[PDB]
Amino acid sequence: EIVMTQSPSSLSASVGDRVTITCRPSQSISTFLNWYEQKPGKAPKLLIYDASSLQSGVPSRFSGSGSGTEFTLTISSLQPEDFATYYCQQSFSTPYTFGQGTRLEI
Amino acid sequence: TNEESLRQILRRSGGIGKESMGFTYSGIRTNGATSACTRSGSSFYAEMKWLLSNSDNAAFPQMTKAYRNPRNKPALIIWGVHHSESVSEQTKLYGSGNKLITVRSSKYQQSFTPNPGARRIDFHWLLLDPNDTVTFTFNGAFIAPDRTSFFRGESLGVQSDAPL
Amino acid sequence: VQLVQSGAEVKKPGASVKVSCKASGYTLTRYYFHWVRQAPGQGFEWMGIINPNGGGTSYAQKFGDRVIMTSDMSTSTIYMELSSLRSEDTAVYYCARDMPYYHDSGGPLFDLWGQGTLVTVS
Amino acid sequence: VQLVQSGAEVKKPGASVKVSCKASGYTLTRYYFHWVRQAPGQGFEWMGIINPNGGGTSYAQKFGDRVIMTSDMSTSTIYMELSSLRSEDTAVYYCARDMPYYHDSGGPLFDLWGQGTLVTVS
Amino acid sequence: RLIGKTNQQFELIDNEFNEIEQQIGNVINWTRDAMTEIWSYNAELLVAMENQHTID
Amino acid sequence: RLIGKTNQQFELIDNEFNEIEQQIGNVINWTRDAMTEIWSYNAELLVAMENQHTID
Ligand SMILES: *[C@@H]1O[C@H](CO)[C@@H](O)[C@H](O)[C@H]1NC(C)=O
Ligand SMILES: *[C@@H]1O[C@H](CO)[C@@H](O)[C@H](O)[C@H]1NC(C)=O
Ligand SMILES: *[C@@H]1O[C@H](CO)[C@@H](O)[C@H](O)[C@H]1NC(C)=O
Repeated sequence: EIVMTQSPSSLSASVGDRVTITCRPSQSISTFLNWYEQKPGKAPKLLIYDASSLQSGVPSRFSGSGSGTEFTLTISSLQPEDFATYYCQQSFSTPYTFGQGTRLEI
Repeated sequence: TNEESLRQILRRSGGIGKESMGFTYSGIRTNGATSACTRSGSSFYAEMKWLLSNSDNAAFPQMTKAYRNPRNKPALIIWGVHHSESVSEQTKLYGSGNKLITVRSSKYQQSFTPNPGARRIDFHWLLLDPNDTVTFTFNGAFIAPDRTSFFRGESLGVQSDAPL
Repeated sequence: VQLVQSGAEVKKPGASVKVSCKASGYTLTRYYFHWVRQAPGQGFEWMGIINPNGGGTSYAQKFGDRVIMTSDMSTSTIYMELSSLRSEDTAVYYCARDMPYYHDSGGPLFDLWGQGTLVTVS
Repeated sequence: VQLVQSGAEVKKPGASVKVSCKASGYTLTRYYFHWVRQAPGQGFEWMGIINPNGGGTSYAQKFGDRVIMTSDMSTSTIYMELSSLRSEDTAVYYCARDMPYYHDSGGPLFDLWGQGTLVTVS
Repeated sequence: RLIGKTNQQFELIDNEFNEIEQQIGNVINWTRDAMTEIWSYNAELLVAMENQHTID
Repeated sequence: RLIGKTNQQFELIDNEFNEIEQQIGNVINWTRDAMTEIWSYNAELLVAMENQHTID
C-alpha cells in the first residue's frame, strides 16, 4: 500500500480567492493521482485525473500539476459552488488509497 | 497446452528471435521467486515475470494489457497460469479473490482460472496475426511474458541420443 | 447514465449483508466496478473490484475472505455480499463505475458514483 | 536442526488461529509433520498430520473439519489454521517432525519437537 | 525412379522421450503399423514389378 | 474403369470453419496426408500402368 497526506486539511476562504491543495505520497506515484469533489451527504465527483487532465464538464476554475512525490490542485476565483471537500486518490498500487480530504469554509 | 503441436511448431521454426512486449507494470512485483531454478540463482524463468502482488496478501490489480504485432511475421505468445498448492498459497501470492484470466485476439478468446491443490505452471500459447492486437486481462495468477517470439528459416527438430 | 442503490439496512453481528446497485443506460462490459467504503466520518476504504465480463474479483486483505462480489448481466445488478459482519462495518457503501484509463497500474478512474447505501451493524 | 514457533496468541471465541513453525537445516520432503496439543496440565492430543510432498492431510475426529493444515516449501513453514475456536482450545500447540519408521501402521516417531505455541481463547 | 516415389518430408508425431495419451498413441501406432504394412506391400510389389520387368 | 475405383461416398470429418482438438486434428491431417500419398502413389502407378498398357 501507499500512504499519503493532503495539505492543508481545511481552509477559510472567500469568493474570488485562489486556493491550492497538495498531496504528499510516501513514494513516487509518478502521475497517478485523481482529485474528487465531495458534497456532504452525497457521492464524490471526479474533477481532474492523471494529475493534469480535466474531466469533461469541469469548469476552467480547476487545474493541476505535479509529479513524483509532489502534486498540486488549484482553484481560481472561488464561487459558492466550490465549497466542498476535496480528496486525493492513489492509483499507483494495491490496495488503492485515498487522502484525508480538504474542506473549504468561510 | 497442446504441447505436442507447439513443440512441432518450434521444430520447424528455423530458430527463435526475441522481442519485448513493451509492457510496463507499475506497482506490480516482478522479482525472482522460485528456488527451483537455483542453478542460475534463486529466480523465476529468465523471460517471464510472475507478477506477484506488491506485497504478500495484497490484492492484485485488474490489469489490461495489449500488444500489437509490429511485423509481417506471426508472433508466438506464451503466458502462464500459476496453480498454487493450496488456497492459502494463492492468497499470499495474488491476494484474495476469484482469479480469472482472459486472453483475446481477432480470432481467439479463452478464459482461465487456476485450480489450487498442486504446484504447477500451465503454459498456454497463441499465434498472433500481423496487425492484430492480443488483449490480456489479469486478475492475478498470471505469469506474463517479457518477450515474444518470431520464427526464422525452417529448422529440423530432431530428438536423439547421438553425439554431434 | 445512472447508478442507483438499495435502501439502508440494519444487521446483527455475525450476519451477512447484501448491497445492490443497478446500472441504467450503458452496458456493463465496458467498465469495471469497485466497492468503496465511506466510513462514518473517516476516510475511504477500498473493498474490491469486479469485472462483469467474467465475474473475476479481487479483494483488499483488510476484508480478505469476508467479501464475495458477483454480477447479474440480465438485470444490470452488481450486488455484493459481505459475511461475518462486525460493528466496525457500519458505513456507507458505494458502487463506482471506473473507466480503465490507468493502463500502467490497472488503476481505477472513478467516472460515476452510486447513491451510497448505509449499512448499520449492531 | 531446529523447529521454531510463532509467539503466543490471544483470540476471541468463534475466531480463527494460525500457528506457525519454521524449519531450519533439513529439507521438509523427507519428514512428516504432526500437530499435537499439550492441554494445560492434561495429556497430549493428536490433531493431525501433513505430508509436505503434496500437502495431504488427515485429522482426528475430535477436531474434524475445524482444522486446516497447509505447508509452504519456499519459506519452510508449516502453519496450521484452526477455525471456530472455543474456550477448550486453550493449550500449547507443538509442531513435531516425525520420522517414517513405523511402516507397519504408518505410526509417527517424534524425532524433533518445536518450541510450542501457547494459544489462549477467551 | 524408386527414390522419387519415397523421398518425402517427415516430422515427429510421437514424442519418443516422453509419453502421449495412450489411447491416441495406440491409434498412431496402429496407423503407422498398418501404413508400414501398406508401404511394405507397396515396396515388395513395386520391387517385384521392377524385378520382373528387369527380367522381361 | 478408373472411375469405378474412385467414385465413393465422402463426408466431412474436419469442421473447416471451426476448430477440432489439435492433437486429434494432427492425427487426422497426418492420416489424410499419408493417405493422400498412398492414393497419389496408387494413382500415379495405376495411370502409369494404364499408360504402359495402352502403349503395349
Ligand atoms: C499494420 O497497421 C498499420 C497501421 O498504421 C498499417 O499501416 C499496416 O499496413 C498494417 N499492416 C498490415 C499487414 O495490414
Ligand atoms: C507405440 O509404439 C512404441 C514403439 O514404436 C511404444 O514404445 C509405445 O509405447 C507405443 N504406444 C503405446 C500407447 O503403446
Ligand atoms: C489440419 O490441416 C488444415 C489444412 O488442410 C489446417 O488448417 C489445420 O490447422 C490442420 N490442423 C491442425 C491441428 O494443425
